Amino acid sequence: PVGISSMVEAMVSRARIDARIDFESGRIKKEEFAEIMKICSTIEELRRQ
Amino acid sequence: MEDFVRQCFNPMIVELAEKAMKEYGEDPKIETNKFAAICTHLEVCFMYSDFHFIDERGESIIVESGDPNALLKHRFEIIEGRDRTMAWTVVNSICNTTGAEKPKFLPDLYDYKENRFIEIGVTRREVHIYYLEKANKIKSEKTHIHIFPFTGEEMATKADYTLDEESRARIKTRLFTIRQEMASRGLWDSFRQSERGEETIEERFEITGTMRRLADQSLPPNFSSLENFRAYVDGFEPNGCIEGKLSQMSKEVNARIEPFLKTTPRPLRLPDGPPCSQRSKFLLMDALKLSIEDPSHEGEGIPLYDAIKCMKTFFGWKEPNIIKPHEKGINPNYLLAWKQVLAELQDIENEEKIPKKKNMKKTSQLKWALGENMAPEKVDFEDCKDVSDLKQYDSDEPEPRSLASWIQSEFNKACELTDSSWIELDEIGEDVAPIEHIASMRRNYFTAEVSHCRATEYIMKGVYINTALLNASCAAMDDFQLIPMISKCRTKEGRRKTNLYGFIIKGRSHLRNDTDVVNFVSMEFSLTDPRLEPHKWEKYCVLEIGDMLLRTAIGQVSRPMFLYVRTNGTSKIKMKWGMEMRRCLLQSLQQIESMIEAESSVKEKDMTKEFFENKSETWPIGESPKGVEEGSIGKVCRTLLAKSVFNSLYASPQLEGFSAESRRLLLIVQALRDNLEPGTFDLGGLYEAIEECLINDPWVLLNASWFNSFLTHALR
Amino acid sequence: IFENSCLETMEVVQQTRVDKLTQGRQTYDWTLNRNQPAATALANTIEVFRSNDLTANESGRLIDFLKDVMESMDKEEMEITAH
Amino acid sequence: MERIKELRDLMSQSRTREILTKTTVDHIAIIKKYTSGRQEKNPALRMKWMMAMKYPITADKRIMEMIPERNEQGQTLWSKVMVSSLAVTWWNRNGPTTSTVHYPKVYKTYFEKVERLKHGTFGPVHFRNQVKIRRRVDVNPGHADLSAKEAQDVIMEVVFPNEVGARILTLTITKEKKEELQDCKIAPLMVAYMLERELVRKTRFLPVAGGTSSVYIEVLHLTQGTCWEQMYTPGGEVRNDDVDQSLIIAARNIVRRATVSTDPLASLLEMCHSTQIGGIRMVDILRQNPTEEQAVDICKAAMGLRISSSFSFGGFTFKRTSGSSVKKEEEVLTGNLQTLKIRVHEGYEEFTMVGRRATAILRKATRRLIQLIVSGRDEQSIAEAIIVAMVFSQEDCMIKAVRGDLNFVNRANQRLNPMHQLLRHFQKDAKVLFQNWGIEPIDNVMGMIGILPDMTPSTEMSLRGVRVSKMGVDEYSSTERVVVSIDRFLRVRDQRGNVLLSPEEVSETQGTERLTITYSSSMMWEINGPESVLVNTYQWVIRNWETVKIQWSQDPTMLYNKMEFEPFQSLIPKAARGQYSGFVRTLFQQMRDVVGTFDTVQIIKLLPFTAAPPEQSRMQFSSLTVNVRGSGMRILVRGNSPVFNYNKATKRLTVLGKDAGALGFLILGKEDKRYGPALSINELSNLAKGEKANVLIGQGDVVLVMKRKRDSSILTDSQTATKRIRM
Amino acid sequence: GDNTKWNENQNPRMFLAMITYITRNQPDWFRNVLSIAPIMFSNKMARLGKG
Repeated sequence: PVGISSMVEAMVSRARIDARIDFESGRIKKEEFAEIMKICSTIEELRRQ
Repeated sequence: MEDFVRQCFNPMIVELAEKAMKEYGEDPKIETNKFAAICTHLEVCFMYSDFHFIDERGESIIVESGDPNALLKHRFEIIEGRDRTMAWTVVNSICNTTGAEKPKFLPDLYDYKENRFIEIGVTRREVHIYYLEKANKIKSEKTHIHIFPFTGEEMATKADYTLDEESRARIKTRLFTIRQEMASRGLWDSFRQSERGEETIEERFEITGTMRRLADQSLPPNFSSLENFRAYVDGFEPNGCIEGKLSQMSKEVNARIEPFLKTTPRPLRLPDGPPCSQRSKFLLMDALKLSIEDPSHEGEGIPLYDAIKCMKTFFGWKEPNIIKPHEKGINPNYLLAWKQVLAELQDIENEEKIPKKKNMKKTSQLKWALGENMAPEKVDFEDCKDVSDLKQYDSDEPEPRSLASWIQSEFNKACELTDSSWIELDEIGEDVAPIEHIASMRRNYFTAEVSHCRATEYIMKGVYINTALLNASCAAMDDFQLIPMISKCRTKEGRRKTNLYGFIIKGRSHLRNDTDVVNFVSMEFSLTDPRLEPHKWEKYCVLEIGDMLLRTAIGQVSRPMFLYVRTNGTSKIKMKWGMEMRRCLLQSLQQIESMIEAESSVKEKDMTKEFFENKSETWPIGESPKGVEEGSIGKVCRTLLAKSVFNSLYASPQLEGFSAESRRLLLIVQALRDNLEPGTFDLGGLYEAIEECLINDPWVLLNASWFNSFLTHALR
Repeated sequence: IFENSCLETMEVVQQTRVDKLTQGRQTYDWTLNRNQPAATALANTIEVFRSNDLTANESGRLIDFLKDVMESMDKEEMEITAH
Repeated sequence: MERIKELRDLMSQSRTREILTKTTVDHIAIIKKYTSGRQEKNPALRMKWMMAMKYPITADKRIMEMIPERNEQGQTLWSKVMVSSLAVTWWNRNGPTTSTVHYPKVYKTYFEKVERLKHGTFGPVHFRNQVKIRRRVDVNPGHADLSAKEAQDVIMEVVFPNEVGARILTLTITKEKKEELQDCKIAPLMVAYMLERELVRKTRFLPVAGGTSSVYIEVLHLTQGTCWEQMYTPGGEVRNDDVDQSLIIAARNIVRRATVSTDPLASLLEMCHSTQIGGIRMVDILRQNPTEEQAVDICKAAMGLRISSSFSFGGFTFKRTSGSSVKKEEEVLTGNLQTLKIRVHEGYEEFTMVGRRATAILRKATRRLIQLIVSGRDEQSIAEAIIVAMVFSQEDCMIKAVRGDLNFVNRANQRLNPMHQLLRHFQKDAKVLFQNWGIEPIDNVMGMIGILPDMTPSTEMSLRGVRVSKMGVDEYSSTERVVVSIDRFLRVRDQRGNVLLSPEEVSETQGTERLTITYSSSMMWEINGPESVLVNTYQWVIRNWETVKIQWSQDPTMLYNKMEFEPFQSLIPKAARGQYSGFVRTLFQQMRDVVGTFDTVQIIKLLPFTAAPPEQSRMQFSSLTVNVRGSGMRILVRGNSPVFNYNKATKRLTVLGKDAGALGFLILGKEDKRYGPALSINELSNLAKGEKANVLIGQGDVVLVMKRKRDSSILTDSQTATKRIRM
Repeated sequence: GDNTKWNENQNPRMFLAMITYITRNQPDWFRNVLSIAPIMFSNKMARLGKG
């Protein structure tokens, strides 16, 4: 692979785009989506320290 | 980096890098990071300059194509792409024309619309630190600073990004793609160099204390510090001290060539003393089969209950009569173990269920036979202090076991043919014209000439015994098990026949590692009386076990049956060398196939079928009556097979050493036979190494007598 | 011709990361004072270096691992964690 | 949520948070190689034991609704996810039959070999002590000769478009692959792996016994042996043995043409930047194709690429094996009373020369030749090799063998250095040297026979130092990549001032194109068809018509004097030329006078005739003539003509049937929450009228993106630098 | 021929010397890096292990 950014800065963004794409036209429940994104924000708040 | 740099850039920037490096003589071959940084800076300035003109009014515009149609002012004057003094001249000219105070530091571009000094910086580190460093170095003057990293960020002064967005974004994009390209090639080496402000340094690898202290201590005994050593090696005199060193060295230190004539080779010496016993893991010829002709379809034919019928097929099991003891030790434990074997063989149907394997009881006689109870104290030395019998283990080197005459007879009987097939050589696809037909008529003829060989039976025997032993040692990890010495074959009429050679009792199999030793006891049937040649069976104890029928042209003879028993050890690797003993076939075929090519290399039509198909072709293989005995092909084929077989099963390091030292002498003798006047260096030393690799292995000793008689019959 | 060989060697020392330390036979780890596989000794060494400030190997280039080795020889006390 | 919870509970332990923070994506390959590496416990024995045991297989849980627990005979093959082997064979017989049998479109790399064996007619096995030829050949057959990186980028695009690399430049292989297997995905990772196996080149060094292509190599184990060989013709051909030939011929003819140019270097550079080969630019092919040949090596050197340190001479490529070189200029007398100063190499040297049809080894002291061991195919090949060898001997023995004056010049009538002069003099006739060389008696050892001046093998006598080898001399393609310094005259001096490559050993038998190639830079069309010259001239006019639009207005004399018409001017007859020039120029003047009443189509129709020096002769014209391949064709001046036919509504210009003309994104900075949330690489709705978007790149970060307005070409904008620099 | 007990005779300092001469007038840190292994072998300890 080819990339400078940290592991988390790539994985979190990829997960958010994935949730977006398989929610909008894909198949996922909005509550599962909201929990996914809250967990992602928890990851972000943990990686900031 | 360098080759990639020449890949992803124009040659004009290459020449500019040449000129800018010649300004200080900066050799590109070293400052490769500086090479990349300078080419980067130049192309950055260029793509900042392209398509930037100033309209007639007080503003600047862009163009799609390149042409000076009454418009030439580039809105920006390039500074870096020119020589040192000429660039300073241009800077002075434009400063005096515009009245702007020149800065002492050399810029890279000049603005016309804003009339400001823009200098560009490309680095790897955080852009904030680079901007602050340039500001702390260049301050108090109106000089616009613009820094571009490889990541694509952008930092100007007072949010005055002195351009449109897109024309600059193409520059950021080029930077990012260049970064990706150097990353895919793994050329991020320039990361730690631009982390200095000074963007040219390479990886400094100093040698400080605790390391240099050994380096200056690492020099030959005429120097003090390794820096003086490096200077002394760099400035060196290839003057030719070699001639003087030769003139100083003694004339005795020399490789005085000693000749090798056909009267020099002396026959090898041989050990003298006790006759060679047998350490073979299992029996070669003396063991007897239990012919059943039972086609059980081999539905994973259970090896124990395929053996109970072998036992059911014999009558005349006399009282166990001890004949030949171990010559030292409590022997009755062997026959007690044997009767216990029979008991557990008859105590099965009473446990309400047939067990697929019978775990022998932890019996005291058998515990002694396996030495499980035979264990010393595991005591730390700090406790057993000042002990009377605390002397070391003996660990004595073995005694030279002299040669006996039986190993040659066993080898002779090993090469003979039988009435069973012993092989399932798997099928092969259709054979095409050129070689596949030739490969066939080689391999199939060799098969049919060695298929029914007794050495095949030996190989399969080792295979099955060691296979069952390991496959149980995995699952019998805590308790004793019984090991049937099973072989298989096919009748001359073509019916799957199962043979049984004996029984083996396994000790504990707590096998954590591969060299872990496991003791085992072997009891093999025979019709060969130990009372004939006693010294052969030093490790064996024999039991007169009964009488069997032996049919002849006139009735039966009723010869006695004997049971040979020994104790030995093995391990996991010891077994797997033996589960793959079929290799001895390939080694045979190829060391046949080699001769099919080398000696037939000199022919337009290779001598392959004429190797076979001509019985008039004879091979000297024997000399019993003081005369060379010639034989046919298949005898030689099975002979080489048996050679690799015995070498595999009797594998001993003395054989390895002897083979190594015999290759040399044989090659020299073969050269002399061709009359190519060879010589030696230390003939007595070679004999010394040979005698040093000859102690007790009977297979080695038979090879040695073979070699000596060969040199005597080598017409030398 | 030695300088040509040295140029190929410089190219190597420029691109070579730490991975080429793993493709090989058994090694010796002093952390347990015994022969162990490659990645075992490498990971234990990296983690005991991270136990202290010596962390240049995080760049990934093997030469930085060598600088870490040198600085390790430069330090007097080296706390060995046991597990 | 299926995936992230492992990351979270992994971020729970701090010693894992640290590593997930510090190490970056560029380093993931350096970290996946951190494994215990102990479960290598005799895979044979563990496999056998696990096969004895029931249920060694791990399936998914979805077998319940696909296969049963009890087979057709009540056999147990499940657990409670483990599965025994028999389930495979049962499913192998009767299950969901599928028409995915279209498989042989991703595995074509194998079925190509299968088909090669199908009609792969054989031959007899003539056993012989086969000699190993130390050659270097490719391993993959029929892969269009593509490098690893430029192929794996296309791979990554076709298999994982939502994470493509940052290479976005705007080869239809992308379209063909995305179309033929769009929804018929098979096994992603295996698909990409096997495509990398199919397309990526790899070429290395092997001893062969006559096998040229890759197809003769994948069947090497059938052909080659210890003392045997089997001729086997797979009945086919690949690209890697006949794609590079077209570039070879094109660069050879380009060098053949560049000599007459004033500065051959610049004309060659413009040619190489413009010329297209197989739809791919020649410059990239030179940067990526590892073919070694004088023309190709020189074209690569013009772009500063490393090549082998060769003393190429006599059509033979040389390699430094041992020994040093010293200048030692020296005087020489000819056989016709002529003095010549020549560079007699001092010191000892030992070389191995490789040729087109032969090879040889040589040892050389100061004007001394020793141990010349040659091996070739034809009598003519060994003749040429021995000739160039004796030329290189520099002994006075060959000095005596000079007959006649020495005047051999370039195709531009340019004096060649003496070595090449001697070579070209002897190449046609050199029989006189052997009779005056000296003979020595040999011993017929090691299958090395002698050769006589009458080109006849002999047993016990030969030339001094000569040896005739059997079935080829040991080649060695040494790997060196050294810089060079080419001059303005297409001469090659790497570092020592030694003449390496020169356009005197470049030509052989006629060139026969396999790949369709197209030149577009400079004249370079006197070789291509005359119709090609017409259509190329008009197409070039249409191409750069934008600049002619005003370059025809101001300083039109220079535009008329554009030397790109010089090939076109030699086609129109040399008689009525200046009259045509004057007529067309006064017609353009009339159009300039009565503005507005002028048609652009007729302007293009009548422009390219201006290159002549006009002669204001008192007559006009309505028809113009061109001599092509003997026959003369006409073009009118109003409306369409058989050559100039411009359709009214089509707006495409036609010239002799042939059609002729008609009349990614960027990074803005890091992620900023202004322009919404992140996106994947799919803009079917976003490519409306120029949007702004933040998007993940590859496996990296979020980058901003705007549209483009410029084109970012490789054209003379880089050369425009030489007008702002060195002004 | 062969060279009996060859491997036990090669002194690391001779390797240091040949490496240094190979690095004639080469950059300093390069000489420093390729000189590590022979210097480490100049003071090297042999482990016994168990006994």
